[PDB]
Amino acid sequence: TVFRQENVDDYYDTGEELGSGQFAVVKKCREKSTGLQYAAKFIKKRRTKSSRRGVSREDIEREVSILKEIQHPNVITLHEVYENKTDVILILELVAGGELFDLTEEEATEFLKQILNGVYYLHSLQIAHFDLKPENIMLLDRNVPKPRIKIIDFGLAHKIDFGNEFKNIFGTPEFVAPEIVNYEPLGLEADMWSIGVITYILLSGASPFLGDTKQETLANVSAVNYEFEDEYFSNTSALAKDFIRRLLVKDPKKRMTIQDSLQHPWIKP
Ligand SMILES: O=C1c2ccccc2C(=O)c2c(O)c(O)cc(O)c21
Repeated sequence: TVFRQENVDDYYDTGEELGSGQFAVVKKCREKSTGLQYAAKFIKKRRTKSSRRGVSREDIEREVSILKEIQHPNVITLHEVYENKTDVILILELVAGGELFDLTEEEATEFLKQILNGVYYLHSLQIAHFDLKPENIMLLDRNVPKPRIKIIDFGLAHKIDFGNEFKNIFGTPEFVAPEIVNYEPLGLEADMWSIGVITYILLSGASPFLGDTKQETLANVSAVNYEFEDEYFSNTSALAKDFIRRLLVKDPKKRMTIQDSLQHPWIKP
C-alpha cells in the first residue's frame, strides 16, 4: 500500500526526540490544523532489495496494517502515515509518561492488569506482539491518579491466523520465549512467556534469565534456568509466584493463555 507523499513538515511541526528503535527515531510533533500532539516515528526504508540496513517494505506494511486494526485504551493508536524516499513516517498517539519501570503487589497488579487487558485485546484479534518488554510498556500520563499503560512498538507483531507462524522473529534475549530462541513455530503463547518475565522483574527488580552475555541469556531461556531468589521474593505472596511459574513454561501448550491469566486467583477480583 502507498501512503501520503506530501511533505510531513507541511502538516506537522516536530519537537523533542522521544526515543528510538533499530532503524527508527520517534519525535514529538504537533499537527498544524488541530494543534493536537502526536509522536512521529520515522522508519528508515531499505535502499535496495538485498540491503541489511533499513526495514523492508513488507515489514513496514505489516506494522502499519496491524496498527490500523487497533483501537483500545491500553494500546497505542495510529493517526496517519506519510512516506518519502527515505522514510515511512507513522503519526502515532503521543504517550508522554515514560516507561513503566522508570513495588507493592497491589501496585504491580494494577499495572499488570492493564497490560493483560491490552494483550487480551490483541490476542482476541489473533495479533501476537512478539516484542513485549518493559521499554515497550509506556505510561500515558504519569501525573494522573491512575496512570494508564499503553503497549507500544508493533514492529515485530504478526497476525496468527493459523495458530502459529514459522518465521525468524527475534526480539531481546532477556524477554523472548524458548520457541523464539530455538527458531520453532511461534504463536500467541510467546507473548504470555514475555508477560511472565515482565512480572518477575516487576516484583523483584531482577531479570530471571539474564546472563553475562547474550548467548548465556538465550541458553538460560531455552533451559528455563531461573529461580525465585529468597532475597528478592521474601514477602512476595505464593500466588504471585504461582502466576509467574505458570507463565514461564517451556512447552507453549502448557503455558497459561491470556484468558487463563485473567482468571488466575492472583489477578481475578
Ligand atoms: O521509543 C519510543 C517512544 C519513546 C518515548 C515515548 C513514546 C515512544 C513511542 O511511542 C514509541 C513507539 O510508539 C514505537 O513504535 C517505537 C518506539 O521506539 C517508541
